[PDB]
This record gives sequence, structure tokens and C-alpha cells, in this order.
Amino acid sequence: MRECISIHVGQAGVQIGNACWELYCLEHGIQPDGQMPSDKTIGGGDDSFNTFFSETGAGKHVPRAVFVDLEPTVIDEVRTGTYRQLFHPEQLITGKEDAANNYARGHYTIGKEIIDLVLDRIRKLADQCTGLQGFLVFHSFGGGTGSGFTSLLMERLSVDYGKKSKLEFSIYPAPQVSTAVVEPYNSILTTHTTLEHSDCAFMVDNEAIYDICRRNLDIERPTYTNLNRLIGQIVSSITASLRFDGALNVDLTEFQTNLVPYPRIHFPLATYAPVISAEKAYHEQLSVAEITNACFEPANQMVKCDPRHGKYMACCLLYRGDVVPKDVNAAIATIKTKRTIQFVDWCPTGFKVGINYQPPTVVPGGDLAKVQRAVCMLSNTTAIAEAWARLDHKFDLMYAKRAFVHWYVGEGMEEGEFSEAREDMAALEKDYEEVGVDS
Amino acid sequence: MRECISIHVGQAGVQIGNACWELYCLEHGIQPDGQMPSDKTIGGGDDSFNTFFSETGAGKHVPRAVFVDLEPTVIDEVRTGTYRQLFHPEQLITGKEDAANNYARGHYTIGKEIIDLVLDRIRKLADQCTGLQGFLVFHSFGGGTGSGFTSLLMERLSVDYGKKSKLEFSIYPAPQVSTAVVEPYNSILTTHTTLEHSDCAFMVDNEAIYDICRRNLDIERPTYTNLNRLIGQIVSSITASLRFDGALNVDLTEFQTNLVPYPRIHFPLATYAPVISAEKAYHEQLSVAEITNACFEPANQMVKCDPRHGKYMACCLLYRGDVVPKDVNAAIATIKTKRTIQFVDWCPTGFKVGINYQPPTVVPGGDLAKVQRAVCMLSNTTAIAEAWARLDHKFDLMYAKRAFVHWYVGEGMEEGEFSEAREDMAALEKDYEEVGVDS
Amino acid sequence: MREIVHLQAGQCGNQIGAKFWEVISDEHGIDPTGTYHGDSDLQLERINVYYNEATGGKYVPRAVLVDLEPGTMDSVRSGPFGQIFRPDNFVFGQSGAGNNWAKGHYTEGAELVDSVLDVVRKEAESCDCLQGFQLTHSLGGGTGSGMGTLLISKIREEYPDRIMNTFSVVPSPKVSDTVVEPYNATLSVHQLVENTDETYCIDNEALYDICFRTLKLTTPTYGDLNHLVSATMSGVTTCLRFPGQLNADLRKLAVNMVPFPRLHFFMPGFAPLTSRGSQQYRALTVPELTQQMFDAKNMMAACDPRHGRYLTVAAVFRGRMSMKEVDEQMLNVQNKNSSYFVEWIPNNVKTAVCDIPPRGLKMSATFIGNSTAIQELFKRISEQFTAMFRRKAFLHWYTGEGMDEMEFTEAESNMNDLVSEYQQYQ
Amino acid sequence: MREIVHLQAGQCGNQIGAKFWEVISDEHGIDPTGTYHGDSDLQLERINVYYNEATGGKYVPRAVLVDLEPGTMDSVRSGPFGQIFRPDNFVFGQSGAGNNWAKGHYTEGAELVDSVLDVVRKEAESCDCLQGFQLTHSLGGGTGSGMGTLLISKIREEYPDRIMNTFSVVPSPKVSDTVVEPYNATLSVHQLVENTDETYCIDNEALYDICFRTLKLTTPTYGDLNHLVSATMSGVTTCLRFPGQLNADLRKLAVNMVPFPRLHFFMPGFAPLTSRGSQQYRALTVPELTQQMFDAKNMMAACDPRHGRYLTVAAVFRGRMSMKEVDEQMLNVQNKNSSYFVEWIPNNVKTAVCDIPPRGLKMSATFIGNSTAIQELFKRISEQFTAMFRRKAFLHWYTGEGMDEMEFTEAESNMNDLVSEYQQYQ
Amino acid sequence: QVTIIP
Amino acid sequence: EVHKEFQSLSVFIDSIPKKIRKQRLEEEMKQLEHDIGIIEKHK
Amino acid sequence: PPVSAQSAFSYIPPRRLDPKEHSYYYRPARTGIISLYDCIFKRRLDYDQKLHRDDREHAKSLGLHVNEEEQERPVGVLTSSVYGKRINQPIEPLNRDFGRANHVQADFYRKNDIPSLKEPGFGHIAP
Ligand SMILES: Nc1nc2c(ncn2[C@@H]2O[C@H](COP(=O)(O)OP(=O)(O)OP(=O)(O)O)[C@@H](O)[C@H]2O)c(=O)[nH]1
Ligand SMILES: Nc1nc2c(ncn2[C@@H]2O[C@H](COP(=O)(O)OP(=O)(O)OP(=O)(O)O)[C@@H](O)[C@H]2O)c(=O)[nH]1
Ligand SMILES: Nc1nc2c(ncn2[C@@H]2O[C@H](COP(=O)(O)OP(=O)(O)O)[C@@H](O)[C@H]2O)c(=O)[nH]1
Ligand SMILES: Nc1nc2c(ncn2[C@@H]2O[C@H](COP(=O)(O)OP(=O)(O)O)[C@@H](O)[C@H]2O)c(=O)[nH]1
Ligand SMILES: [Mg+2]
Ligand SMILES: [Mg+2]
Repeated sequence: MRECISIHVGQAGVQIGNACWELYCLEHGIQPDGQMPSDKTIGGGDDSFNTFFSETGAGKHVPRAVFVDLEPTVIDEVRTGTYRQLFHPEQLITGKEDAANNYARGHYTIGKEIIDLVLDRIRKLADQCTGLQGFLVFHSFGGGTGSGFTSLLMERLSVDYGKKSKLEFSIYPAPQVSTAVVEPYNSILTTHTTLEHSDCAFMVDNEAIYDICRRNLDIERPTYTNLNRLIGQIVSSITASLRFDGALNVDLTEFQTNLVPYPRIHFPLATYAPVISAEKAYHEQLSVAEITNACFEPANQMVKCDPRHGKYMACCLLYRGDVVPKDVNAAIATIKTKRTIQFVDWCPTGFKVGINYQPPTVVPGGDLAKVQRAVCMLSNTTAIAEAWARLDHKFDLMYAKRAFVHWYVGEGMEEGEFSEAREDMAALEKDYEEVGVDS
Repeated sequence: MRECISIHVGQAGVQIGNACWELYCLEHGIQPDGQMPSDKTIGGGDDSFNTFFSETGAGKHVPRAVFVDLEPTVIDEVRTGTYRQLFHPEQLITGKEDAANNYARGHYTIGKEIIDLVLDRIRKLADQCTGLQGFLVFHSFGGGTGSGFTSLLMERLSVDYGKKSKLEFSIYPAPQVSTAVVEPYNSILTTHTTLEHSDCAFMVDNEAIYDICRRNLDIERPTYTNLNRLIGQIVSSITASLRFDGALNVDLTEFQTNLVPYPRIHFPLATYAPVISAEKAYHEQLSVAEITNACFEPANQMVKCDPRHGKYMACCLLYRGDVVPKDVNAAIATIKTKRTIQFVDWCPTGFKVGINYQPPTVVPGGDLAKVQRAVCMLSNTTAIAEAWARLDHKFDLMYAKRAFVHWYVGEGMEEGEFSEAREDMAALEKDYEEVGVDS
Repeated sequence: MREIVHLQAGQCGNQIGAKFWEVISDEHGIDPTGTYHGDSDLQLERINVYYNEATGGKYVPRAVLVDLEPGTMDSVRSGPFGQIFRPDNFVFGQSGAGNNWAKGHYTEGAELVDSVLDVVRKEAESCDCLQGFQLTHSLGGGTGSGMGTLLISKIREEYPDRIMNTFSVVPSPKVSDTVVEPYNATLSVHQLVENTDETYCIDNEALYDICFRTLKLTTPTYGDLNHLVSATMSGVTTCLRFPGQLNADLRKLAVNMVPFPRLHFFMPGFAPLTSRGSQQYRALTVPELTQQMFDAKNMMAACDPRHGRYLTVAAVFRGRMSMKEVDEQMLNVQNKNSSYFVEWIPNNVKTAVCDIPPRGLKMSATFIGNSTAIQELFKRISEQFTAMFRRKAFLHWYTGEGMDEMEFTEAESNMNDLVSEYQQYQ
Repeated sequence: MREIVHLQAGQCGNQIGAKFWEVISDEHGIDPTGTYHGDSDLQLERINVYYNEATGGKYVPRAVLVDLEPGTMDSVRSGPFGQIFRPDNFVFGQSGAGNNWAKGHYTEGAELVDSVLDVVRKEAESCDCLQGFQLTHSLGGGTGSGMGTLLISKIREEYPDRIMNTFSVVPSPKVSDTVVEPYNATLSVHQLVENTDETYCIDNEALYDICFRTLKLTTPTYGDLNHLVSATMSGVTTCLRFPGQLNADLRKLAVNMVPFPRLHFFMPGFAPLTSRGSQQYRALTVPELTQQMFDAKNMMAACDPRHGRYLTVAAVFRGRMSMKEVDEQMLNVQNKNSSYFVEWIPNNVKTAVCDIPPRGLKMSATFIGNSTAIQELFKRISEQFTAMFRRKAFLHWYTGEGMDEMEFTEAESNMNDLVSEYQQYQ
Repeated sequence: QVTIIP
Repeated sequence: EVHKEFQSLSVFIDSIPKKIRKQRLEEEMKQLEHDIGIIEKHK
Repeated sequence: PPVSAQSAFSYIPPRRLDPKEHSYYYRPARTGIISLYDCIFKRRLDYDQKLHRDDREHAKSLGLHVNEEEQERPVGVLTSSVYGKRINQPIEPLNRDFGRANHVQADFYRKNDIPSLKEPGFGHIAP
């Protein structure tokens, strides 16, 4: 009776959800048609799939996600592809025309005409759930729909649902590779929403997951259909405490209390281990004392940042598979004796551990190997402000010449919000410097 | 619980290491695939392979070898050969273009690209060991990669791993036969490392093994596939007290103390006995009192020197197989009654012994015969004053007119190092005469 | 879903327009009769973008063909795909333009503009969700330039919130085929900067170098020259009709590549071009395609890219490939040539990828480029304007039809003003 | 994995290189069609060194064909293995040099230098790891020595740290087919001393005597002389494409035989060269080829080794053999011949052994010598140049094209300096 | 699905 | 065979009947590939 | 070609390889692709995940049976393949008597289950 509601907005959020919802059907032994045959263990486990699938009395299981995109050309491949029979026909909400890589179009002009369909399908979903835990929203900061249609949705979901948590998984621009051009604008304008109406925003990029697939899984040419399967494993690792039993479980309200020490410092990292191909599994053995040292090295971080320059603030370790709690505590004492891992003075205890009793499941035809355990690390740190410095450097010399502005004001905005959003991250990087210094 | 790390540098070290790892697998009964056939925990001896191998959960065995080279044309032969499955695919380190008989290319320009990946696997391998004892680094003095790369490889281990032995096995330039022409220049630059960051560096030349193959082994045309099997037996005899249990056992530190009298005298000479073919073993009996006399024959030592011109400091005889400990005792008394075997007066005792009940096992297709017992001699003599005197005369004539210098100064290595390293070997020759004279 | 209105005017456009509908009828597998014959079902899912469903399952193109001479009509209707156009969309007069801008805009074009504007209203409201406007004409003609820019002025008084996609054949220096062509050029580009959103400039001389060098054609006729324009022509709207990894619609390209309201003149390109002699020797791979797009030889306008600065670049891809190799060589070419681009705009290049490559080929790409090197295309006409205006040559054909002499002054004033903004923002 | 670029300039160097691409395609099993018809997977292991694989498994060479007379290319394309090249790499002009050095370097080649560097830039920035170049030309004419050394000067400026492997056919006293031939070599060596990593010297006279006495060939035509050179051409890089017991690339060969920056001209050779009759009467053992290796009749130049001193000697072996035999056989030769070898360099021999020979033979070897015998060749050319230059003969063609008299005096100074360098160590 | 030519 | 002939012709295109024969071989190639395509497509 | 320019020192055909005893290897030459038109036109629309350049197919020993042909030959053409040839034919059986073990770790240190505090219960037989 522990439910989760997930909202996928934009082209990025919908495209991950094709590979994201691949895994949740496979973990519980559920076909793409939407039925459960003889894969069920009777006498229990009925709440393991009640977090994500709702049982229609005919035997069909329908998911609990909302897919919104102003461009019909993405949902039309979901509506006609492999998963036409799985999703309910009213959870696939589409518009008339795309946001055209603009925050103005996605938030005022065309982002207003469809929000009454989007918000009311949430209200029809939330009444079915006996116990509502929070939101798992997937979008991209650089997009037109992702920047646009998340910003006014969070402005209106924070007054319909006051105290509910909001967990965000967004795609941030990389330092060098960048597909779109207006990305220094749409990244800056989104974050004015996230600091007030979003409790914990997990952030990743594209460059730092290309190269992880390069020398770990030995694939030289990864694809978007390879990136989204790796992100789809972490979210199923984060949610894994609600689904299954373990030594000690960490639910949604638990690890927000453990990772948010201040109202405005709530921007952590993410790390999954071990990420190997099928050929390296036979040679190198997989131990509890080894997969935890892979997480703390700078090479395995999925955001292009140097953790050594920053100073760690809080962490959380979420072990799955065959895990003995003696092994974890001996592995943590290894970490605290390293001079490369630096903590602030005000946080003597910084490590939170959760265990689960389920091994990972691999997709058929996938890249990853069958591993008998797993670990996920959710680290608050002060090295994120380095990544936001270089994107702030992009804004100042572009706004100095007033470039790309008439596409914004012509849709209904004002230029005054460009100066207001820039002064927000002036104070935010001021906050990370004021907090990370030792007392 | 006792382990050693094996690193193979250059073509000379790696191709010897191809002979080392084929000898080790046959000694424990492991196929080149890496799976023990029917010997799991029954007749096992789970410490017998522990000094060189690592057991996986499935049952595969992984060595402690880190193959590194700056050419692909040497390492790719084992990636395609019989032993593609034994090694870990990240252990096999491959460069792009060679130092190409240049110390400064493998030390200053090319080598610095790859070392951070070399040391990262040394750190990865050392954390798997419960207790680490020493290294087994194979290289040659003459070449550029074998001199340049391991010179700054040892200085990184000297500042990272403090109290660990570094057993280095070096191929020394012969007085007559020589392939490269810059070999006198490379060894002078090499020995600056060996006097500070090395603890016990065994030196072996190509010319003496040629003659042992000619008159003892009775080989008309000796081959590089036969030199390396003879070198691989000695390194399998040094570490015999770790795999096996004997009468009195010597681990790595115990023979380090009683062989090294002064901090600058750590270059012993290795010799194996008996080296016979299968033709002559019927007509020759083998006893303990005569296999040790074969060690001190002037024609059996594997370095082109005259021991009758020098005086001894310490000796170490590691007997193997069916050896009675009294027969060694009567054999030592036979040696000191010989008038030709000369010892220093400040060492009343000079002979350290060692017995093990594990007889040698010859590989199929080899030329070494099956003998009940075999003895390995490690002598620290003064006879290698002449071996360094002739090579210093090789370097002096070429440097008198500045020959082959304009390539070394092109990479950046300043000319003063040639004069700096030459006066160091001048100080090394005088250190034998400072301690070799009686009181 | 999203529908594009196609307008064709002038002698040059009407030949290209028959070659427009030659390509995408084969891409969607449409017969001259109008019946769809194909093999894949992905072509029918977006067919309302370019064709209208009619009685009996036959598709007719949504194109308006206007010319003041019936002579060009007799060629297009008697061509390969001449029987597919709607008989009611052919609107024509009887008196020729005579290569005069006055006979297309003020005297004769005023009578026929009510007939042209009525048919497009029957077509615009026939679309469900109208997206944008696609016009093709020649600046150096009489009815292509005189009546092409008249339709721009009238239509933009009706639909303000739309987008314009014009494809202009610009004058050439050595292949000048009209003595009055610098007059018809300046009197067209003066209104083009005001009431459009993107102007795609194409030159005849640059297309001859592509046929001579890259294709090595012995007889470069107009049947092959206009086909080379048609590949870039159908590549700009790739994502409106086919699925992709990163779809990009025309307004998405508009925000990316327009920094200022008057810096919106572009160039085109087509990536997979090979000769017959070197068919077996070149490799169809993304790094080889990427270098081909940024060739100075592969641009369709007679201005060298090296003598200017690239402001914003877009690259619409087709075919199946991993995304990061597209994401790598579009980043490497930015870093290795940093003096070529500008310093105040990070990420000059926009990447888009589709899922369906064209027929008869493995992969494809489409180049769209903004640059400051378009100055040499406009200064070269401005110098022709001043030398003829100071002698008042051939002005009697213009003042004799109802225009004052002062109208030539602002036309020269704005073109000096336009190239001032390119040089000021260098 | 490791790469070398090939270029062919001049009529003499083009046909020698045309024999080269026939030789290695046999050892790698490549048909003239372009398919792989071979038996061993060790040929395909390192085949990218000289070849670019096209898609579908057809292999094309990495060669650039440049000259000024397109009649030579018509013969090559009509040749046996001429169908594998790339016509986009084909560079040619319209006016012949007329065997003039000033034409190829200053008059005609300055307008063609832009097209030859753009095509070598296409094959080098598509590379993984580039070692260097192989350019074949001759010092006897105005085409091969004029712009042949111009491509050396332009590349070395823009590639600072690489290797240059040129192969120059040296002018001869008796078999001179050009009357201005000493003027071609003196101007060519001015840049060959400074701007070149190494140069192999080949003499047309020594190729005749090898074919006359050792081969006992009845008809030593030009088809056999190039095959004689091409065997040594493929022997120098067996350590790059084939696995061996003792591996040594070209830079390892470069550091071994170059003690001083101005002494890098090597005298090459081949090892199992015999007649048709005496094949039954010989024995193939490693001590046997060493007696054949050091024969003065087997050298590819008319520089007598007994009239000088050896600086550095190399020998690249092929096939299986015991490595102790190689070390003793080229150490005994220094002991039994000590006065000929230098005294201030011990261990004059560099040893290289590979494990795969050329086909049709049990094993083979390659001889590379750096001796002071070359100084007789340099003083031969400088003496013939001196007699012509003091009479102002044949300067009328060069001087009217932009040549000054100070460069010929400077070139004689640069030659006579190099002669003094070789005799300084004798 | 099948072929026919005149 | 048409491909071998077409690659066997030289690099010059200056002569009129040389150009004519190149164009005729190109047209034969286009018709040949059209024939093979309309055979292969239907199966 | 001119007959004077022709010479018979080395005439190389498009080489059909002889019976396997005549070659240096024991292998006949590969037949390869029989249709040049198929080779040119029937390329691959797909791309492989593991190879970075589609130009170089065999990037890192992709699909080469080098060791297989080495074992098919009785002796290798490479000197580096000498070492592992005769492993499948052993001379002496292994000696396993003198091998170190952990009887201390095998007997003293146990994992879990606390046998002292609980009764022997089911399935206990007196020794
Ligand atoms: N990692 C990853 N990123 C994606 C994926 N799909 C889209 N993106 C990212 O989304 C970013 C920008 O968003 P868009 O691609 O314009 O899509 P959008 O958010 O719907 O924006 P609009 O269509 O203009 O409304 C791009 O830079 C992509 O990197 C995906 O499947 N994986
Ligand atoms: N015992 C033994 N020695 C070898 C072998 N191969 C080469 N050598 C010795 O190694 C010396 C030269 O070193 P190299 O083999 O070239 O290797 P290196 O020291 O790394 O030099 P480079 O690889 O050229 O940079 C030669 O003088 C040989 O005596 C071998 O297979 N076995
Ligand atoms: N590229 C191209 N240009 C053309 C074509 N037909 C005409 N033109 C150009 O159009 C110009 C003349 O246009 P014109 O026929 O007078 O236009 P109109 O009088 O408005 O119909 C010439 O300079 C040509 O370069 C064509 O088929 N292709
Ligand atoms: N080996 C060889 N040498 C040739 C051939 N043709 C010409 N030569 C040599 O080239 C020299 C003349 O050089 P030349 O042709 O004038 O050089 P170019 O100016 O580059 O054309 C003569 O001395 C010939 O010995 C050939 O087919 N093979
Ligand atoms: Mg979108
Ligand atoms: Mg080497």
C-alpha cells in the first residue's frame, strides 16, 4: 500500500520511460500485454507490485505514470509500438505543437492550454492510491517542454499537494557536448522553480555517461537507448525498499531527512556500481569491500565533476542482493580513514545504510551482466557549485550582447526575469561557500 | 595469506613471463582456460596457489600479472594466444608507439601517458591481498622501454609502498653479443634507480646461458624459447617456500637480511643446478654432495664473470625435492676446505641453506630432465666489479665525442645527467674495493 | 497533424517545384496517379503534411502554382509528375512579366493577387493545424521576384503568428542572364528582411562547381541541378514527417539560429555526395560525412565560408547511428576551428537526428548555415546598384509604370544598413 | 594501429611504387579487384598499416599519385594492380617540367602545392597513430627531385616530429640518361640533408651488376629492377605489420643508425638473391646468408665498402631461426674484420628478426648499411657539377626562370661540407 | 508481395 | 564489365567522343541498376 | 604490354592458392566475395556497438581464429606460440602431497548459528 506517482515531461522524460518501464514489468514477472500468469508467489508479495501497477479486476495491470509532451511525434511511437496495450489510453496526454526549444512557449502560451488535462489526471490517479508517498518527475532542464511544462506544473502541484515530497531526475547540460543552443537560457530559468517548489533534485548529464559505457562496459559507441537503461536501473534501486524486504529499509521520508540539512542545500549526486559487461564478470570477482570503493572514485561519477576538489556533506548507501551488514560496516571504516574523502566539521556521522534482499535483474539482450548484488550512492556534496559556475559563465557573456532575447519577450515574458534568475545563482553559490567552510 | 605481485615490462620481461605463467599453471594443475578440473577443496591446498593466483566465486583463477608495454605487437599475442582467458582484460595494458631504444622516450614523453593506469591496477591488486610481501618485476637493462619505463615506475612505488621488497629480475648486456648499439648508454641511466629504489635486483646476461645450453644441455642451436624456461625455473625456486612446506622455510624478508650486507650491495647472482638433458642422466648419478659443487663451477654461473678473480660475501642455497638436511651440512664443509673458494675474513659464516620437499616438475616439450632434487644458488660476490668495468669503458669511448646524444637531449633530458650517472658508477666500483679489502 | 503550405511562383520556382514533388512522392511512394504504393507503414502516418486525402484514396499535393505565362504551365503539367497537381490550383494570366519588377508587383500582379489569395484561403483552412509557409522563387526575374514578394506582404498581413520558409535563387556574377537583374534583386530583398523569418539563399554558380568537382557530371543540365536543391529542400522538414532520436521542428530551428530580427539569412547543404568513379572507394560513415558537410566546396552559395564567421549552425541528420559520434565530431569541429566561429555564443552548432534515411542510400545529413560571409553576396549587388543608379540606366521601364524615383533610395539604404549589422556584430 | 603514408612523385618513383603495391598485396593476399583472397589471419591482423578498408571488405591503398605528365598515369591504371587506387587522390597538371628543377620547385609546382597538401591531409587526419611517410622519387630529373624534395619541406614544417622514409634513385656516372643530371642532384641534396629523417640510396649501375653476375639475368629490363628494389622496400617494415621475436619499428631503426644529424643516408640490400641454376647447389642456413649479406657485389650502390669504414650496420631477418646463430654470426664478422668497422663504436650490429618470410622462400633477410663509402659518390657528383658550373653551361634554362647564381655556390658549399663530415671520422 | 512486368 | 571499362578509361574529359562514351557508359549503368533494382525489390 | 618490357622474373596472377602442402601454411586461400556488385552495393545499414571506426572492421582481433589455426598446425609459424602446445599431453602426474593449507581457518573460525545455546534437537547421533 506504498504508492509512487511518476510524471514524465518533455522528449527526454518520455524517452527514458520507454526503457524505465521496461525494467518494472520484468522485475515482477509481468508481460508487456499487462497480465500475470504463473510467475506469482502466493501468500504474499501483493504489495511488491502495488507500488507501480494497479490491479484492474479483469486481471489487467495498468501503470501509474503520466506521459505529457506538446509534440505528438514521440508519444505516437509509444502508442503504436511495443507498449500500446500496457499503458492506459488516457495516461498518454499530447498537445498540438512543440515548445520549439523555448521556455516561454512551454510555460505561458501553449503550456497553459493543456495543464487542466495534466493536473486532473493526477487527481484521478491519487484517489486510487491508499497511501501516497511522493512524486518521481522525469524531465530535462535544457528542453522547451522540460524547462517550460515542469515549471508551471510545480507551481501548481505545490498548492494542490502541500507536504508531499518531490524527487526529481533531470538531464543537465554537459560542459563540452551540448545539442541545443538556448541551453544556457532554459537551464537558468528552470532553477527559479526548483529552489522553492522542489525538495530534492537529482541531476545528471550526457558526457559523463557516454564515457562510463566506454571503458567499463567496453562499448565504444553508446546510444540514447543505452543511456536510458542505466538510469532506469538506479531509480529501481532507489525505490527498491518499498518493493521488497531486507535487513533495514530506507523509504521516501527516511533519506530526505538524512540528506537535506538546510532548506536550500538539497542538490545531491548519484552513483551505481558495479557497471560491467558480461565478459569482465567471470574474471574479476565482485565483493562488498570492492564495489563501494568504485563509488567514491572520481572516474565513476555520472556528473562531470571532481569530488576531490569539493568536500562531502552527507551520503546514503542502498545495498541489494546478498549483503551481510558486517561487510558494510568494515567497508565504511575503510572509507573514513582515507584522506581523499573529506567531510565537513559539523557532520561527524555521514553514512546511512539500507539493505534489501533482492538481486538485480538484467533485461534480455542488454549490455549489463548478471550481478549477484548492487549498491547505489546518493551523495550531497559542495562540488556541484563548480558545475554551476561554468554554466553561469555561459550566461553573462551571452546576455551582455542581448542575444536570443526577442524570441522570449515576444511570447509574453518580461526581460526583468533574466536579471532575477541570474541573481538567484549568485546567492546560491554564495550559500555553498558559506556552508562548506569549517567552523 | 602470502602473496607476490608480478609486473612485466618491455618485450624481454613479457616474453620471459610467457614462460613463467606456463610453468606455474602446470605446477598446480590448472588448465590455461583458468578452471581447476576436478580439484576443488579435495586435495586442494587453498594456499598452494595463493601466492600467484586469485580464486573467483565461479571457480576461475586469476594471476597477479600486470602486463604493460608501449607496443601492441607484443601484448596482442597473448590476447590472441592460448592464455587469453587466464588473465584479466584490464591487466593487459597496451600502448600505441614504442620508446624505440630510447631511455628518455620511455621516461619523459611516452611513458607519462600510461603510468596512472599502471599504478591504478597496482592499487587494485594490492587491496585484494591479505598480506603483501614483495614485487616480481621483469625487465632488461639494454632497451629503452625496459630502462626508461621501470626507472620511474619504481620511484612511484618507493614513495607509495614503503616497507615492501622489490625483487627485480634484470637481463644484463653481455660483453660480446649485443643487439642494440645504445645499450651502454641505457644501463648507465638505469643503475641510478637500482641504487636507491631497489632492494634485491638479480642480474643475468644472455651470453652465459648460451654456453650452458651448448655444453651442459647439449643444444646445437639455442633459442629464445629455451632461455626463458630456464629463467622461469629459478624464479619458481625462489618462491618455493611460499607454495610448499619444507624442512626450514625462508620467506621474502629472511633471505633479504642475510644476503645484503651494506645498503649499496644488493646485486646477487643466481644459478640453477642440475641442468642436464634426458640423454646423460642414466650415466650420471645425482647426489647432494655434488649438485652443490656444480653450483661453484666457474663454467656454470649465469653471468659472464670470473669468480676466481673475486671474493665472496654471502651465499644462499635453496635445495628442493628429496634432500636430507645432513647431506647439505657435509656439503658445506666440503666447500670451505677447497682452497680456491675464497671468502672475506669479516664473514666467518657465509652459507645460508634451505630445504623443501617439492621436487621440480618439468613442462612437457621441455629439454630439462627429471631429477629427484635441484638446488638454486644465490651468491653475492665481488666478481661483478669487472662486469661493470667493461661496460663503463663502453660508455666512455662513445661519450668522448658526443655520440647518440642529440636524440636524448631532444626529448628534454639534459646533458649533465650523463656526467652525473657516470660518476655514480665510479662511486659504485670504489665501494667494492672499500669493503673487499681485508682488515 | 502539422501542415505546410507550398507556394510556387516564377519560371525558376515552377521547374524546381516539379522537382520538389518528384522527390517526396518517391520518398512516400506516391505514383503519378496519386495512389500510394510502398512497402513500409511509417510513410503513411505523416502524409497530411504534404498531401491531401481525396476521393478514392488518391493524394493531391497542397501546392499553389502561379505564373503570369501559360508557357511554363505547359512544361510542368506535361512532365513526369505533372498529372498529380490539382487542376484548380493552376492560376495564370496572359501577359508576360518581361523580367520587370513593375509588371509583377504594381501593374499586372495587382489584378491576379485576389485570385491567388483566394485559393490559399481554401487551402489554409483545409489544414487541421497549420505550421508554416514554403515559397520558392527567383530574385532576378520579373514574376518570381515581383509577385513572390507581393504574396509575402499580403499574407503576413493575415497570419502574423506563422513562419516563412523561402528559397531564393540569388544572382550570379559571371552567369548573369539578365541586364535588369540587379534592379529586381534590390527591390526584392528590401521586403524580404522585413516580413520573413528565414531566407535560404541558393546560387547557380556554386551548384555548377558541385556538379563539376564532387559529382564530375559531363552534362550538368537543369534536370540534375534542381534535383540537388531538392535533397536539401526535403531535409529541412525531416522531423515533421518521421520519428527520430532528437526531433526538431521548424520553429525549433528558428529560435536556435536567429539571434537578432535581421540576422536571419542562411545557406544550405546536402551531406552524402559522391561521384560515379569513386563509388567503391569512399566509406559511408559518420566521421567521413561530417567532414564533407564543412567543406567550402559543398556550399550552395558563391561565398567562401573562410572569409567570414559562422554565427549558428544546424545539422539535420537521417539514418541509424549511435548518438555520441554525432555528438563528438560536432564538438571537435567547434574546438579545432575556434577563430572561424564567434566567441560570445557558446555551442554554435545544433544537432538533430531522425530514424529513417532516404531511399537508395544508407545514411544522410542536411546542412543549414548562418554566417557573416553573406556580406559578399549583398555588397556585390549593392555595387551593381550604385553604378547603374548614378547613370539612371533602364529606369524608364520603372518610372513609366507608377513608382517614384525615391523608392530606389531606401532599397539601397537598407542593404547598406543590413551589411552594417553583420560587420558591426563581427 | 601504426600507420605510414605513401606518396609517389616523378616518373621513375611512380613505377617503382607501382611495383611496391603489387608486392605487398601478394603477401597480404589482395586481388587487383580489391577483395581479400588469402589463407592466413595474420595478414589481416595488421593490414591497416598500408591499407584503408572500405565497407564491404574491399581494401584500397594509402597512396598519393602526383606528377605533371598524365600519360604516366594512363600506363599505371592499365597495369596489373592499378585498379585499386583512389581517383580522388590523383593529382596531375597539364605542362611537363621538361626535366627542369626550377620548373618543379618554383615555376609550376607552386600552383599545385595547394592540391597535394589537401589530399595528404585527408589521409592523415583520418588516422589513429601516424608514424610517418614513404615518398619514392629520383635525384636525376627535374620532376622527381624538383618537387619531390618540396613535399618534404612543406610537410616537415607542418608535422614537426615524425619520420620521413624517402627512397631516392641516385645518378650514375656511366648510365646517365640526362645531360643536366648533376644539376638536378646538387639542388636536391640541399634539402635532403637538412629536412629528411633518412634516405636510401639506389644506383642504376649496381642494379645492373646484381642482375648480371649474381642473378645472371639475360634481359635486365626496368620491370625487374623495380622488383629488386621493392623487396627491400617491404623488408624494412616487417616489424610493423608482422609479429616477430625481436621487434623494432622505424624510429628504433632511426636512433640506431643515426649517430649525428647529418649522416642518415643508408645503403640497402636483400638477402636470398641467387641464380636459377645454383638453387639446388646452395644451403639455406643463417650462417650462409651472412656471407651473402656482406658481399660488396650485393650492395645497391656503386660505393665500395672496402674503400671506407662502417659506422652502423643493421639486418632485419624474416622466418624462423635460432637467435644465438644471429648474434654469433654478426659478432664474428666484427672480430675478423676490425679495421673496416669503426673503433669508437662497439657492437656495430643491430639485430631484427621477424617470424614470417616472403612467400615462396623458406626465410629471408634485409641488409641496411651506413658506411663512409658514400663520400666517393658525393665527390663524383660535385666534380662533374664543378666542370659544368665554371663554364656557365646549361644555366640558361634555370636563370631565366628565377634562379640566382648564389644558390648554386651555396649548394656546392653544402655538399662539400657533407663530404668533410664523412672523412672526418675516417 | 509478388512481381509482374510487361 | 561496364564498371571495369569505366574505371579503365583515363582521367581526361576534354575530347568530345571521349565525353560521349563516358556519358553512354553512365546511362547504361543507371539503366542496369534500375533493372537489377526492379528485379530484386519484389522477390 | 610490349614484349621487350615483359619479363618472367616474377609473374604474379590473381593468385589461386595451390594444394595446402605447397603453401607455407596448411591453409587454402579464402574464397572471399564472389560478386563485386554485391560487395559494393549490399553494405550494412546496421552499426556494431563495440567497434569505434566502421572503416576498420577487425579493430581488436574481432573474429580471427589465429589460435585455432595455430593448434591446427602441428607446430606454429610463430615462436611465441611454442610454450602452450604440449599442455594437453602430460609427462608426469601432479604431486599434491606437499601443499600448504589453512587447517586453522578451516577448523577454528566458523560462520554462524550459535550451537551452544540451543539443544541438539533433531538428527543428533552420539559420537
Ligand atoms: N540522456 C538523454 N538525454 C535526452 C534524451 N532525449 C532527449 N534528451 C536531451 O534533451 C535535451 C533537450 O531537450 P529536447 O531534446 O529539446 O526535448 P524537450 O525537452 O521535449 O524540448 P522541446 O521538444 O523543445 O519542448 C537534449 O539536449 C538531449 O540531450 C535521452 O533519451 N537520453
Ligand atoms: N631472455 C630473453 N631476453 C630477451 C628476449 N627478447 C629480447 N631480449 C633481450 O632484450 C634486450 C633488448 O630489450 P628489448 O627486447 O628490445 O625490450 P626493451 O628493453 O623494452 O627495449 P624496447 O622494447 O625496444 O624499448 C636484447 O638485448 C635481448 O637480449 C627474450 O625473449 N628472452
Ligand atoms: N537554378 C535554376 N535557376 C533558374 C532556373 N530557371 C531560371 N533560373 C534563374 O532565373 C533567372 C531568370 O529568371 P526569370 O525566368 O526571368 O524569372 P521570372 O521572369 O520571374 O519568371 C536566371 O538568371 C536563372 O539563373 C532553373 O531551372 N534552375
Ligand atoms: N628503376 C627504374 N628506373 C627508371 C625507370 N625509368 C627511368 N628510370 C631512371 O630515372 C632516371 C631519369 O629520371 P627522370 O625520369 O628524368 O625523373 P623525372 O624528372 O621525375 O621524370 C634514369 O637515370 C633512369 O635510370 C624505371 O622504370 N625503373
Ligand atoms: Mg520535445
Ligand atoms: Mg619492444
